[PDB]
Amino acid sequence: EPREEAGALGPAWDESQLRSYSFPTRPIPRLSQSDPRAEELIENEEPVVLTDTNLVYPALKWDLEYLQENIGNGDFSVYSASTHKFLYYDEKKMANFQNFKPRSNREEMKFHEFVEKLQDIQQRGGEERLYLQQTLNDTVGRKIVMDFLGFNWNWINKQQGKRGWGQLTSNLLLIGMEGNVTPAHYDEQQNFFAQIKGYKRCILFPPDQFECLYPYPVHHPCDRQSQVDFDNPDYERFPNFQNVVGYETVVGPGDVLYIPMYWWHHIESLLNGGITITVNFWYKGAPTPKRIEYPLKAHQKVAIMRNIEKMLGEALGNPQEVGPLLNTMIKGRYN
Amino acid sequence: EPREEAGALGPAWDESQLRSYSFPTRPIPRLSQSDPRAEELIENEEPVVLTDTNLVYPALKWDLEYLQENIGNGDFSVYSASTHKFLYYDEKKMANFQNFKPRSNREEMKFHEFVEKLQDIQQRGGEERLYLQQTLNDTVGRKIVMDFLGFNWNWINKQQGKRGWGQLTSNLLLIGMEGNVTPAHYDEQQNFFAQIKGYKRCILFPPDQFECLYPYPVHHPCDRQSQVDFDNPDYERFPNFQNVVGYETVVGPGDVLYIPMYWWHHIESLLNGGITITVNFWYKGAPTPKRIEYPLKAHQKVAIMRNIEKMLGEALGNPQEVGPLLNTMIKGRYN
Amino acid sequence: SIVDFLITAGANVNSPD
Amino acid sequence: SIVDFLITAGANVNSPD
Ligand SMILES: O=C(O)CNC(=O)C(=O)O
Ligand SMILES: O=C(O)CNC(=O)C(=O)O
Ligand SMILES: [Zn+2]
Ligand SMILES: [Zn+2]
Repeated sequence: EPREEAGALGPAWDESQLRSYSFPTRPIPRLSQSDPRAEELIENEEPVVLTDTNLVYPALKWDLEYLQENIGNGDFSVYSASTHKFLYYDEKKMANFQNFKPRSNREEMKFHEFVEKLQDIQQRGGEERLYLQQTLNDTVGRKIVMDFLGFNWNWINKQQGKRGWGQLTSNLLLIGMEGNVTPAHYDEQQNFFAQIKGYKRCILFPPDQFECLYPYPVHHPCDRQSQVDFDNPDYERFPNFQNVVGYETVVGPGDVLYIPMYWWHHIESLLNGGITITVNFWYKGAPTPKRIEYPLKAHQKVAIMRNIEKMLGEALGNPQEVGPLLNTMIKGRYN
Repeated sequence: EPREEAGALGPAWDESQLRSYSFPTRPIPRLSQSDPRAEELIENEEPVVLTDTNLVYPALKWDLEYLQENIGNGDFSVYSASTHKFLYYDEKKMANFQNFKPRSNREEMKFHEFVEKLQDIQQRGGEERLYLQQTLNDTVGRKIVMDFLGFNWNWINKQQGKRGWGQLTSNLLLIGMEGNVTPAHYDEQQNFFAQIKGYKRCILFPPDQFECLYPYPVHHPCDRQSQVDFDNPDYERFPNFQNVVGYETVVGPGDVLYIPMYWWHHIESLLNGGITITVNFWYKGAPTPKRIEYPLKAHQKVAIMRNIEKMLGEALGNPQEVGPLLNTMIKGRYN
Repeated sequence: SIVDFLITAGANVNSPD
Repeated sequence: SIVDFLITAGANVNSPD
């Protein structure tokens, strides 16, 4: 259920701010970072919400005014859409699918321009939606540098070390409008997802649900995203979406969600909850083990399938020949 | 049409000795080895019957009496069946499919034992069928050595050299009963198929008909054989068998059929034509080219599909997991 | 070492970078 | 050289050997 805020502020959010979907879910555990069970979940690459890491404690004071005053004069990537769904797409792959027309568009702008566009949308009551999604880099102003340095590196560096992960590759700053949705997808890195402002409902699905979630082809710009429209699922094309079962939580300021590598996740900013702010922490996964144990884990089979698709696209010299060859291999032979 | 034998012997065979099938065919060209068109067909890896190679001229005098007197005291592999279909199967793969029960069985015996079993079947009017299929080796007696040495090595060595083929790997001696059928399959070597006694109807299908002919999985004992029962084709499982088109010929004594690598072939000993004798000449194909041209040839796509199946069987640690992974890759994604 | 080759992980994520 | 790897031909035939 919704957590009750300290100082008798009442529930932070209520069930009416969540979107309605076709599948059941069960809760992700919420634990203290000092809890042995939390350590066990991370070690076993299962999701857990940690409530008291202080991972981004200096950033809890961030709002638009503070950020605009201090985040510098760099360019920020801002996506715009006329739908609540901000489906990720890879611009380098759009040459493979000249028919793909994205529903959101990216515009580079300064942070004050982003705040002003937000304001102009609000005052005008327009329906346009904005989602800022920008890697934190060395153009940020001095106060953001000091905040960043004050993150809990002691705790997260120990996690990286304990799990055998590779390097931190980036920190993504995410600033969304109430009701924004990032559709279900999986990432090939480990993720500590640090909520700063507002509330996000996070629905995760394990790597073993691949067959229920129908990712796009690897060569498609929406590689790693589910083809299924969660708001209107097409059960004739995606019949096993009727078997999907999620793991759900709502994170608020101060919470950190461990999103394990390969785990599907659907993320939404609560309806009528105001803007949301998140900083994630992406780490490369640990090296492949010396001794492979059989049978393989689900995420290892996912990796195999990605590599088969990549190899065939390269070998056939044309991504579009991958599907026809796979169908020929299987029809009347394996199905 | 049937060739007319020299000395006014009439047609060697008639259309009534051919089995009836569901697909159309067109004829394989019959040419002289001196014909530039024959050289062009071989170079382009298309089938051709050569009528005057003298490839196995010393063996044209072979019959059972001669062979039994001279072929030595080695063991010969003899397959037995209660059906006319001698479907090839790989005994080393039978551990992958404990449910596979072959319809023919192999027995090792001396050549005179094979002749005597033939005779006992004849006199008794039984329905058992025998097919001898034995690699020629150094146990053969002296007269067979002299015959073998008198094959036209000058001509076939020049072919090997001109085509860039690798080594001769073996010569298979095939002795069948009238009406025996080897079901459709392809071989991964180049083949000069030298007819010695009796007549065989040879139906070939190009490598581009893979999708009409439904080979077994690579790990199955009948790897490289069509799953389709040509006598009773199951069009619900194998719908593209309704699109198959063959290239047909009947070879008799003195003829050589070039069966190019990867080409499907169905081979039958004519009904009521007596026993048949063939010696084939298997050569490894030429190395893979330095510069791959795109798009790939059909046989190159066949090679890719075999290697994908082999890799997945090895990577998943279990052949039986190959089909499920391929289906998961494709369903709702590529089909 | 075909298995090691095939289970090699990528590192793609939903990042603009 | 993934293409060269994948188009590598085998040499299996319908032989007892
Ligand atoms: O927060 C969002 O809307 C999307 N975030 C992610 O998918 C992520 O951090 O990996
Ligand atoms: O002659 C037969 O019945 C079978 N022969 C072959 O398939 C071959 O030579 O490759
Ligand atoms: Zn993500
Ligand atoms: Zn053959």
